[PDB]
Amino acid sequence: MKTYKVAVLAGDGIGPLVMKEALKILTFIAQKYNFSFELNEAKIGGASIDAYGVALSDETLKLCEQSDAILFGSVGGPKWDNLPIDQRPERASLLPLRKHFNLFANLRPCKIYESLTHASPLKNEIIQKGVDILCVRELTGGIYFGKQDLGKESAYDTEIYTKKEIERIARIAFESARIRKKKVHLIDKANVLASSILWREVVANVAKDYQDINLEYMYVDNAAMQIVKNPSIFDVMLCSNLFGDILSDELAAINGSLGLLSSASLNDKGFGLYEPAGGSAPDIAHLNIANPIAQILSAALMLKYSFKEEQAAQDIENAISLALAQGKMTKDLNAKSYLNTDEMGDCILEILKEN
Amino acid sequence: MKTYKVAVLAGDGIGPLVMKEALKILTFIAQKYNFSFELNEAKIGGASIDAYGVALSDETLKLCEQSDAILFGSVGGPKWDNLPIDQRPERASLLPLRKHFNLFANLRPCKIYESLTHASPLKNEIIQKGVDILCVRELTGGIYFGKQDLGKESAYDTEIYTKKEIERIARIAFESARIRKKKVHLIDKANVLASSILWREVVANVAKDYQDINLEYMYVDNAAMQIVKNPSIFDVMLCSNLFGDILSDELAAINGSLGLLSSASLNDKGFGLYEPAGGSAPDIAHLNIANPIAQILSAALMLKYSFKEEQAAQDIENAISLALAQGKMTKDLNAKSYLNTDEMGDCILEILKEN
Repeated sequence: MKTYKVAVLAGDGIGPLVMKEALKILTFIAQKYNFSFELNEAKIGGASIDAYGVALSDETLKLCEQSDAILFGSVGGPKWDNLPIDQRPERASLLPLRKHFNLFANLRPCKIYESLTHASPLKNEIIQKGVDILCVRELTGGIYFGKQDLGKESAYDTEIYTKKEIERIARIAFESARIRKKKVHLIDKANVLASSILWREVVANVAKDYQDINLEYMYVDNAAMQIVKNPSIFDVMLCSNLFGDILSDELAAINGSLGLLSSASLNDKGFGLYEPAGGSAPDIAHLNIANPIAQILSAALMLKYSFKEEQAAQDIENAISLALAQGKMTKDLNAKSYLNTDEMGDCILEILKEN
Repeated sequence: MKTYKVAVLAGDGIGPLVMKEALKILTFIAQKYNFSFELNEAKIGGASIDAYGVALSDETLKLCEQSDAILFGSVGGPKWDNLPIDQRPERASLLPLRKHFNLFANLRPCKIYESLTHASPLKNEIIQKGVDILCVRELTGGIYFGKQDLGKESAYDTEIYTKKEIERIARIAFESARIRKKKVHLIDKANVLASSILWREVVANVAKDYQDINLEYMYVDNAAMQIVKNPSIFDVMLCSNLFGDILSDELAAINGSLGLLSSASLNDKGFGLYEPAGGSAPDIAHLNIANPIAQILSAALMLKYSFKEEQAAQDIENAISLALAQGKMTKDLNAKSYLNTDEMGDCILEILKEN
């Protein structure tokens, strides 16, 4: 009986709330496909600062190194916002976990359920053409980490990429498109940036190994228009760290349902950190209304990309698809009639049992 | 009788078509407020390549240096796309005119007429909160012009800004907000970029001279969400070259009516290049349906920012406001019933005479 070790870092605010549902779902589907989890809980972020004085402790970091994946909640809150900037929960948890496990690829899905057309800020006619996009963002390179300097009269940052960096994120994009609708858009600014011309060179060469995939190119400025005017053309969108950061946020916006958005941050060895894309939501941390679907979908991405448990993952995604299409939703999705956090989780679990 | 010298560079495709209307409007309002134009036509872009072998000639550059403003159409087209990249009409016309007259400030309005709510890709409810935004983009600095290198295995570009660069674009933003709704958002990425931290420093210090103005800060990624979810909060948005480039395009997209969008590119001495924000539109260059309003609005911006003819400008903007609200529109605005390019111009001119 194969056992998967998960480091569960629920974090702050709604984190521990939504996590409870994700673990309920994981424990069930584990048992249904006859594998087991060792779900190992540790403090991260605000909770860790209150306990150990640091957002990320050595004991938590060691647990992560001993695990196969990190299932991650949300970190941050007003209690901890008077700390110096570099010690705040968000900054001091995630950046070091990414560097330390070499999490260079960030995968952000944007698939708008037919049920939730109305929640998008785009007119329904644009959304009805069908929106199912995977943003693949290079996560540890580029301008955020290049040589920088802050002067009294002059300051600079450097957008630097190596071939190796570009290749490894490009492959994950091509691998993804191969089992989706066979299309990658590379988003860059190749009309003016040297780094972008390299991107094109290295990605055109990776594309030669993937004859099933149609590779297209689009400047970041045109992409920003396109995500609003006609997002149905995208399948997989491959972006640098900065352009992906900007455009995954725009995607989150046209999607409409923040509580549904998931995220995977992966290395090249099957290891990943999986989390809701939305933050800690302190406004509602004291209530029982947080949408747990993001976190649950994150757990499904975990199942796929780290444990190669594709049926388990697909069950969980189907069950959320069905629950929504039956009108069973949390407050952020339907203001007038809604389930509480634990009822939604229970609804999903109920749905999974019938199969 | 004061005379204003204009260099008219109509360019390619629909350029010379829409320009004809703008000159009809300019000649009239000139005469109504008892000043005169010397409207001096020269070739730029495709037309200039066909005539002189270069997109920008010395004779055209000299005309521009002898003028008070450049009224500019659109450049580019498929005929000229087999030229080496650096010689193509767009690249070889505008970048050198900007460098040469030090056009560091790009002003792009995004004001959605009540008439044209429907044309926006955002749901009407979001647009009805009222969208009236001026994007002020630094135009000659930043990563597009910093130190760069293209290697076999490694490539880089440098986002560099000086205090002087930041101050001069910040002032134009503050001056603009002072006669609008008293709000500037600085858009940056100050959580990770040194250049962005300078931006904040220099702009907070410029803001001290403008106690009427509320200065707010927002990261470029949040702005991209905000332009889709709730664009009504923006008044003046101040951006670096790259962030402004991306976000002016997103604004153009939520606006919905490309043929209405204008652009001013200014130095600190009252000199500017004024143009429709949209390109040369080769698909329709051979027809009589191009929307001339962008170009006409560009001429109004010219009147304001270069000639301090505010009443003249306001007449022209009012006349377009009224024409649209009376349903008088070109094809791109109303597919079923529409005016031709010259009727639209005539309609606008007709409207101006009544006042």
